[PDB]
Amino acid sequence: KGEELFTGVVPILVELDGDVNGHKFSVSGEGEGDATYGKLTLKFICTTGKLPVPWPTLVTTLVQCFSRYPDHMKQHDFFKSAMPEGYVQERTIFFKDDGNYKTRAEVKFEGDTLVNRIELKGIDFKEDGNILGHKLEYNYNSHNVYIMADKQKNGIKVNFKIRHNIEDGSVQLADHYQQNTPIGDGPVLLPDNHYLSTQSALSKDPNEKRDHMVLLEFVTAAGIT
Amino acid sequence: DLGKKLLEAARAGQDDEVRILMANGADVNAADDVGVTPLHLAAQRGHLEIVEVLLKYGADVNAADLWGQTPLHLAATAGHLEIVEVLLKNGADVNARDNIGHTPLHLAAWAGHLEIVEVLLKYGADVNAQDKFGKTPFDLAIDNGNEDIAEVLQKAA
Repeated sequence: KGEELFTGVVPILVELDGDVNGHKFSVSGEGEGDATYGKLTLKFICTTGKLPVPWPTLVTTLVQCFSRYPDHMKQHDFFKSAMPEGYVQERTIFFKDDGNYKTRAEVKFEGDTLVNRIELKGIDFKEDGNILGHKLEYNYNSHNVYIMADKQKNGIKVNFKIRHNIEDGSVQLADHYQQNTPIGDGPVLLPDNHYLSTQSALSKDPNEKRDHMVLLEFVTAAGIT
Repeated sequence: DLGKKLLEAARAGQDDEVRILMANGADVNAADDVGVTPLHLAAQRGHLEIVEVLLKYGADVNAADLWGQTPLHLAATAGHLEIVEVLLKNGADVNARDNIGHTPLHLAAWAGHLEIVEVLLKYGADVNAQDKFGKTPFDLAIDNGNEDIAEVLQKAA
């Protein structure tokens, strides 16, 4: 029944309060999602000036309930089944040879709007490194997001590695550990092992003067026959 | 004032209200802060009569939002066959690329709309076009198990 809420275009708002190596900042996001096509059309602005980290590093943190689950896989859609009460999303993110992010968020309907409210805490970053040094190219790769059931917590465990392009041709890995748990006490669909396939494109609004990110992204579930 | 009403009428599918607004001087090429036009919204939601009215008043058929999407991208995605035809007859760029490098043929083949794939091909859709992640419409057809579409694309190269 939670899946019924995603039959069409849903408006989306994202709010993030971030702290990285002392530098505090906030990002606000606006746009739409349509799970029929696994599609997100969003725009993000830093509402506290210059963003202290590169935009690509915040993507994963800034709504997997909008992933396209094909017909023969809808049994395995935890994110939608947790709706509208929602779910808690928690991550630890380890940047190879560098600092780490930890994040907690709630994803739920506030009205007819699906909202993602985020707290991010970053520690142990090099000031001359790829992150705080801003040596990441402004784009994004495609990834495989691996999902497991977690009956213990009545939720899911999810794992993956983000590949960040570095301006000198090398790559910076970001190792993602995450778990999701229902906020409501209703039942939820616990899935067999599978993954999400992700595609994103980063771009710039020509008429936007604030530090910002335009994000188009497509996600589909897979790995079950 | 007028532009905002037109976007809303077009989104809601209110053909009669759209005709009045145009007659009362509304900007046919009005655009919100993310670059979306009334023709975008009509085309996306399948409102044929509104699409035809907007085009008659000189709507930019190839207008692109911030995500690089044109009305043709959206109609081909949603499976609105007649609107896709109208857009192409009215000069729509058949091989326009959104910010992921999707062409209308990519989206139609992905979303499973066979008849639209055939219209796009009929109007010269580039079968060998690659999106930002190297995927061809054929690649997207097999990824999503649309074998009929994968076949027609195969015999079109």
